[PDB]
Amino acid sequence: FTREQYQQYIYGCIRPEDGHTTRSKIVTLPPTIFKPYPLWTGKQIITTV
Amino acid sequence: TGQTPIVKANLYDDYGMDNFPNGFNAVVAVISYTGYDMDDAMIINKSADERGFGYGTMYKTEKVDLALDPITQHFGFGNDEWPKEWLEKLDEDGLPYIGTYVEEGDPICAYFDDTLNKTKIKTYHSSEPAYIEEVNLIGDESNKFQELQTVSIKYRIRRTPQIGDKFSSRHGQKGVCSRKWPTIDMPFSETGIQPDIIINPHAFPSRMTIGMFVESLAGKAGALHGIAQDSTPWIFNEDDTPADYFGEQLAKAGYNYHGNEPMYSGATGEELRADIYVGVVY
Amino acid sequence: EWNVEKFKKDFEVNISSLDAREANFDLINIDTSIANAFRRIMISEVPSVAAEYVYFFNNTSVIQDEVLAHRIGLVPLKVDPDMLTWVDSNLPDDEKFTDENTIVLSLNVKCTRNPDAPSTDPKELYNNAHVYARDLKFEPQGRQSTTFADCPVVPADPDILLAKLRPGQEISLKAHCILGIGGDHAKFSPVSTASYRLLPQINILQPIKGESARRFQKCFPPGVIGIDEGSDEAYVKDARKDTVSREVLRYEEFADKVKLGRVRNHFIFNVESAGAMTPEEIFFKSVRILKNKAEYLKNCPITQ
Amino acid sequence: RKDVPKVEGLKLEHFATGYDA
Amino acid sequence: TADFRTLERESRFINPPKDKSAFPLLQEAVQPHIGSFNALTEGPDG
Amino acid sequence: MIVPVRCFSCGKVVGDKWESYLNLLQEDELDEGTALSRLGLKRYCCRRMILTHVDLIEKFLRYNPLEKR
Amino acid sequence: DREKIKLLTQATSEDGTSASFQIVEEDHTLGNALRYVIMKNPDVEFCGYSIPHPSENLLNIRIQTYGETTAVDALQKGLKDLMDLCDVVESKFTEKIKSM
Amino acid sequence: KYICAECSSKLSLSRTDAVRCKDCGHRILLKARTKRLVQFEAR
Ligand SMILES: [Zn+2]
Ligand SMILES: [Zn+2]
Repeated sequence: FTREQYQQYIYGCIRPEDGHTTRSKIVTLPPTIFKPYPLWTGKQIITTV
Repeated sequence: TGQTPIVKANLYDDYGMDNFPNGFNAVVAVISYTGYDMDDAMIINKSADERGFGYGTMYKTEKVDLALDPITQHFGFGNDEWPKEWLEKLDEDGLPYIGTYVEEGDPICAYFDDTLNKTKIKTYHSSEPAYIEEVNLIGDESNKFQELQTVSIKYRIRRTPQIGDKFSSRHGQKGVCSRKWPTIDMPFSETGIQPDIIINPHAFPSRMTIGMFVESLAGKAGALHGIAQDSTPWIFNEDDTPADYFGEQLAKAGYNYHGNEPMYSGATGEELRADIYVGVVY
Repeated sequence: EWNVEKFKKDFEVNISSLDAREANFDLINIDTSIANAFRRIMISEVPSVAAEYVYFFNNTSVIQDEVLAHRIGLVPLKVDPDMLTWVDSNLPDDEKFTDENTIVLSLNVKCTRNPDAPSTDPKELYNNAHVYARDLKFEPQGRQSTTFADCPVVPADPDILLAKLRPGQEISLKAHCILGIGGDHAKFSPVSTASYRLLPQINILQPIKGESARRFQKCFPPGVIGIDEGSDEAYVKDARKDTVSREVLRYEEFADKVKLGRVRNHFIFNVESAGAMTPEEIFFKSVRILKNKAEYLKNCPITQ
Repeated sequence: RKDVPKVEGLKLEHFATGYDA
Repeated sequence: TADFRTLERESRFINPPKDKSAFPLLQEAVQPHIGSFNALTEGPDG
Repeated sequence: MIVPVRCFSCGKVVGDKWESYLNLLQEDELDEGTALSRLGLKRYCCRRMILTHVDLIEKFLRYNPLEKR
Repeated sequence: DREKIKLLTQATSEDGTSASFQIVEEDHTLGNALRYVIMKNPDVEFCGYSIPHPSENLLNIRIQTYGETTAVDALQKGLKDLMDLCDVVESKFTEKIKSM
Repeated sequence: KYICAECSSKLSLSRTDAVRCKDCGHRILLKARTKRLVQFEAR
């Protein structure tokens, strides 16, 4: 996943407005790859969720 | 909107079921994209039933007999005071208009009694509102003149196809409707069509209904070239697979040999991973 | 980094065909998030004109009332929008159907018997047996009865079949047509089919020159695979005529020598108007509604 | 046994919907 | 090679079979019913 | 029963092309597929409307209770 | 308007580097478009759209941003950038139909 | 406002009269439709 899809696949599930977290402010994680382009992995999208 | 099956047995035409069409055809793609449907369910496009997809009506006939031997209850009115505001349905003759909207708690037939000198209205209590389509009049034959005492009325109910109806095919996959999605939120093909129906691809490893796959090849292969392929089971063999015979027609028609048409998601607007399976089924 | 000028010096559009009803113009170097927005509005959020309320008087035909009203709703009308505004639903009917918003059409037909020598078609055996679309007589009223003199309200398909009648049957109805968005109902969608595909980037990897190229030009459409001679190249003529079918993938010889790819920025638009407008004006109004959609949120105060 | 009667006189009508011929 | 017809089935709708009825196979529907009630009066000995 | 106008999947008008379809099958001895092509039916979503219609409405009107015989 | 946009404080922060917005009568039409426009702003920490329920007509747009700039201002730059985006794709298409 | 079932001869009928058509010897009497204002929707 890219920087565009990753965050969309996060807020479509958490929804801190209705309330599903505790810190009231969701944070991100460093990507799996930094060069030549930032990428992610399914293990990380379920890790952060 | 009953239509003949494109893939029909050779005996479907013998009796002539074309006279009495049971169902019809519809574009069906085995996709999980929706999500609302799972392991039994089914979806219908909003624009599909918006144009008469699976439209149907009921017809509920009621038989009213008056005067529960001098007759005292006569259809119609009398001469004394009676309230107004129920003349929209009934006439001066004691019969309702043909076509009026009659919901629960509406006058169907008013009768004038002489023992009480009053016009009481027989109410109508049922489940759904109905439209009157015809009113029969019946009078027993005799050498003497006898006033009518039995009226036969026939209703009709516009049954708009909503969700929860047990829509199915001719292969045994009974399902219901979860939610009718709009066409713009429905996946669209490369041509631009949107399959009005999407069945769950996860019910096939359990229901083991391969017929809705091979017939889906014959359905699309028949709609492209017009020629109808007879089903007539026990005519093929392992040497000549029907997926191959129906595949070569799609290959020379433009489609792929596997009957898989690439499409796009309506919500996000991207190309799906691999070629997805489409086709029409009865 | 990306900016409005970085996209302005980057976004162009081509044309493949120009027809009064169909259109095929290829958006070049635009994002999917905007392509699906144009396709969305052209089908869901574009105003049209269709019959909403129908008032019947007598229908002794076999086809019932609600079905006849549904059919006369489905038939389109070759009337141009922007000549009539939106009604207000919460107002009563008498104050809702004014002249600036409502257009009234009537339909009267009474079939009769015609003596003729008898297998006989209903046209010779009867008179006014079939009801067509052109029988819908538009009637102007209100403050403006001349603004439609040069633009007579007529169904865009005058040969639409409505019903088949017999002697004794009679039909007399007075229906009103109103605006609406494609998301409200299917009759208010002034576009038949609007979508977009992607350019199949057929990238050749190996020297497939030879009789193999002779078996390449046959699979893809004829105006796709081309060659200068029997050798020295095996190129593609037009990457738009081809079809993404992966038929070359089911060949032991052409399995890995070529891959069917995709262009993340090459889109094409195929719009077929329903007759009310042109396949180009439908695009100008669609992007105008999107721009106005951004205007409504831009000039609006926040709350709470 | 007869395998299958194949259709005769077939053609194509397919993608590139902006021009047929 | 299974052609579904429209001209023919619409023709049967236009003019019914004034001659012997068409579809000479649907008679197997009520053949035992009609034959049962037809045999108690027809044939020899009433 | 009656010709469905504005085909469900595509949305193109279909009602007008029924009489023309029967004319192509009667006066010109034209087959099924080429008829829908010349008649103006490209997508198989809308080809299956004329190609599959039954037109039972003609069989309905054979019983008119408003006139003798 | 009062009902179109509703800044609801059930998820927003205090300086409000992070906030959630509620917009009625919208869908992926403005959801996907405005998302792709604001996400390209290098001052955005986190952004995404989420529909409460397809039966209802609502859309929740999440907007998180780095310091030195609030979230509402980023939304305004997104609306202006999307508006200029519609301007260039419409003006170019206008001067392009004549070049046939 | 009535229509015969066999003879199909439209003819009304008043009170204190036998249920029988004035042209054919039948007993079923259909009812014709009256022209009124009936509202519907195109759905
Ligand atoms: Zn269609
Ligand atoms: Zn009579």
